[PDB]
Amino acid sequence: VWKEAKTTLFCASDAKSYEREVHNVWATHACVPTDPDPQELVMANVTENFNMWKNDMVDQMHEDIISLWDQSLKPCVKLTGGSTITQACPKVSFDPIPIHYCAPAGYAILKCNNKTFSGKGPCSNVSTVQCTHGIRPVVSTQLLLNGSLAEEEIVIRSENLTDNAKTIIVHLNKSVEIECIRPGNGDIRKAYCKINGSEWNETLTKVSEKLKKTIRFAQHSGGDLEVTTHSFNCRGEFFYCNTSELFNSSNITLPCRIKQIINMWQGVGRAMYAPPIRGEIKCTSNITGILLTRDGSTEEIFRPEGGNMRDNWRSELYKYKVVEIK
Repeated sequence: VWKEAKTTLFCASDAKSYEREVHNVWATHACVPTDPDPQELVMANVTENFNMWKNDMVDQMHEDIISLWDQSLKPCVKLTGGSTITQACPKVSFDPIPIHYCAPAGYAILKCNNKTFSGKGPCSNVSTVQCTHGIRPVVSTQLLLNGSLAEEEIVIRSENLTDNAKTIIVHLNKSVEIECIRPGNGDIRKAYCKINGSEWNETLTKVSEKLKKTIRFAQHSGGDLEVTTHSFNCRGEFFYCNTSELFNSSNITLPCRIKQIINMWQGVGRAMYAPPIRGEIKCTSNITGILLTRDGSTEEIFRPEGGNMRDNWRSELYKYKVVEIK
């Protein structure tokens, strides 16, 4: 007998007590080494009701990473509301690392073995673990990076498809590489997003299938820049790649443009960071997940959305839930 209770979690990662990475410095300040000998137990004939949207593990990690950025990525001017603060703004290395989240002394986590889990509901094959797997803190909009591929057919997940206002998260059964560069030699704020087109006319051809009326794709309706485009951080620079060519009626490239005036995803307010450093700034990370929205005719319209950042973690913590072992 058990019960779905909530408590204070803790992180576990292959942190390093020397490196100058933003993560590898904080992820060793309030985090622990990854437990070398894992222990999973395959529960037979066991079913449990998971949920990713009303989950707390999401809100746990979401808050822990906001703290990370509010004490690492220091903006030259942090502006929120009336009051204002302006401090130092140096450039540091920036590459996300595996952050296993583990359960404290007295509790446990359940890892749904069922690969085709709908994100919210019963799990046919349930197992249990002590900690999560290698989870890289990917902060972005429209697209998800460096994540984990879906083992089975393309999986869709929603909180309430009754409402078209609730975001939709997608996983994939094969990865597609993205390449956003910044030539190391005029105009600094300019970038190029490269994608193998042949591996794209497949990985979206397959998507609209599981999506099955008729399917139509378009660019974001209209919101803040960070949402209506692809916002992500590369070595410390906030890239913004125009996703217009992807959603039209090979070797697909995109006109990305580095900014400094970002609209903070943490809460409210904007921030200005120091201009990009000279040199080829090309971050290469895999594509694993997608965030969209539904428009509320014979067609159904789907627009990419960055909305709340909590979904970006909800795509990696969906098959987990906290329980107090009786």
